[PDB]
Amino acid sequence: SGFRKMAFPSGKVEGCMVQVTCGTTTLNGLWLDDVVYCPRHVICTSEDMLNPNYEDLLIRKSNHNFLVQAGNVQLRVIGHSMQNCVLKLKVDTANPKTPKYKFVRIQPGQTFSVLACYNGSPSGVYQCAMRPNFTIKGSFLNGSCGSVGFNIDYDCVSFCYMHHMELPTGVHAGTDLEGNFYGPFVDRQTAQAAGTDTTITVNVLAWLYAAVINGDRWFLNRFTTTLNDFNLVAMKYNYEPLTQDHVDILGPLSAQTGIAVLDMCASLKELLQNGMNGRTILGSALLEDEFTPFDVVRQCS
Amino acid sequence: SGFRKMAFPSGKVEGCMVQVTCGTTTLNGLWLDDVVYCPRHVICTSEDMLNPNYEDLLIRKSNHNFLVQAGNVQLRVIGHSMQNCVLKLKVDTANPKTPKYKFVRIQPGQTFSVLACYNGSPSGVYQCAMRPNFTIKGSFLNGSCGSVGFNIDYDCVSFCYMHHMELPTGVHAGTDLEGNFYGPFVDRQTAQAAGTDTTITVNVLAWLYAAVINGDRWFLNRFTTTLNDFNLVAMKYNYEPLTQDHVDILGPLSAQTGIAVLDMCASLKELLQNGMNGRTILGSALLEDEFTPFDVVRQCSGVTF
Ligand SMILES: O=C(C[C@@]1(C(=O)Nc2cncc3ccccc23)CCOc2ccc(Cl)cc21)N1CCCC[C@@H]1c1cn[nH]c1
Repeated sequence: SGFRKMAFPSGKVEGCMVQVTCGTTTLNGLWLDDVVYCPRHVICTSEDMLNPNYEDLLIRKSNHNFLVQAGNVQLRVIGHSMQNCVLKLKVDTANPKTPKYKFVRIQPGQTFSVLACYNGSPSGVYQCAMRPNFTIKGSFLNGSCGSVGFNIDYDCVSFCYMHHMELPTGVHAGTDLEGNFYGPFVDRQTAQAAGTDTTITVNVLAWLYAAVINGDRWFLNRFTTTLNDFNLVAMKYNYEPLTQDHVDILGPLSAQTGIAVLDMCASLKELLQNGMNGRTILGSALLEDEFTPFDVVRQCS
Repeated sequence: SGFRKMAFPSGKVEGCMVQVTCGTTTLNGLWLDDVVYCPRHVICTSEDMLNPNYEDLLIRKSNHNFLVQAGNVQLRVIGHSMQNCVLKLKVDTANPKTPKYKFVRIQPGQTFSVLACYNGSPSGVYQCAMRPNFTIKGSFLNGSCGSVGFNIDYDCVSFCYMHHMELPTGVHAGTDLEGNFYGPFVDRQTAQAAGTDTTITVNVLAWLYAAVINGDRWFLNRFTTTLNDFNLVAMKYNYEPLTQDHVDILGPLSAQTGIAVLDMCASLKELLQNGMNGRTILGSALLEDEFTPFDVVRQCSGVTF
């Protein structure tokens, strides 16, 4: 019993964190085999940030301009290339702590753990989701750029996010490990704003099923709904449309609890209408949307 | 910007998790140097959990009854001893991944990271607090016993908790690494219930300061209160008494935000008697009490490990 927001053990990722310095800029790098991946804006100054020509800035750099530090050991950079918004620094030593890994691009609603680092030193681990507006509600300070998001499934680390910027509303934007940004963001200090955020409906439903598995049934009702009627109501609360894929994905939890997805949708409609009336669901007074259907199955039966 | 419930990086602890099997019971062990620490109830079966003379049950056991597994390598047990509710299994091999560590006993309100494991395999890390009723609101399933709680200070892992059991209300109970239970709990099959819980007041105040540092000021007011008037209010709402030590501990956050501790207490007093009025603080509709004053400083400054 118990339901917590849980991050993956960060050990496999900690052994990959390095410090990357270029001039006055110091951020984090991910050292996998003989390559260190980091945000390409490590070559920029604060003035360059408005309209940087990264290819023009990178052509003016040589290997010895990039100082890479793995603990108290400086790594020698023997090459450099840019792949989208990520700089790939070829180093002379392969990381002996390199885990089994892969680079995966996630979709909004998906969750992952963040290992927040400063100066190539991991300082904390937390769990979060890719918001439908492609931002993450992270916890990042100056120097955290290059911190990575990941999932671990049977000894394999799936790297899905690299932190690049903080938007004016306090939310964070970044890329997959191939340097492709999530969302309409650019690595420029130009006027960028996160689009209106929405609640990840499939995740709230998964979390309501986790509440039922943990013995919380107070919010259930005798009603059902059509998928269309659910979405007409959901849209008015800034909830993401529930697709037939979401309904299919919730199938196993529906079978485990004996509550049809469209019956669980009717409970959600009612919760949106009524609020919680001073009650909590899994210790929460708000509807939690940062646990996917797969996280629920993982953590509780 | 951003405020998350954050755990310490678990790497130094992951390199210590082992699987301990004795008879039908499988749980987790903490391998530090040549000793594996685990709950003493691993010797327990059907009649062992009911009327348990743990020294009498342990004296029967031979070293080879305890199967210890560190990854795909079986460790040979060369000795065994009990210290309170923890079994100490002397192994032949010293763990080469043993970090700099110490065993510390924490006080209620203090927070720590828990590396939840199943079969000596770490599966998740979460942050939590020792409740004033000595329970933890953790997330554990069968096989999680022996999972440990810890803090990191520089390069030193301070082991503070070892999971032993789940109470009927879904909360968890365990010991420090010397086998001494937190709270009035015993490690056996008996009617045990967590006492009525209270809110960790100093932690809610720290979290209100973290909200101010993150630009949330809607709950602030022009008012102040005396420590006694706040404590009369806090006692009514099942909040732990705020001591002068708590007020002193909140001093740095008070100096950073310009809000006196008793000034922030008046804000908390109003939140208790009037609620949040449909508003949230740091994305929360409830007053959060699982961030200590130190956690707030560490996260709203950027300390690394
Ligand atoms: O601070 C940036 C990147 C930046 C950004 O957003 N950073 C931050 C990230 N996360 C959390 C933060 C919290 C507080 C302040 C800054 C934060 C600045 C704002 O404008 C942009 C715009 C786009 C991009 Cl991709 C990046 C940034 N620096 C970049 C140029 C050199 C100095 C410097 C830096 C030094 N070490 N690492 C980076």
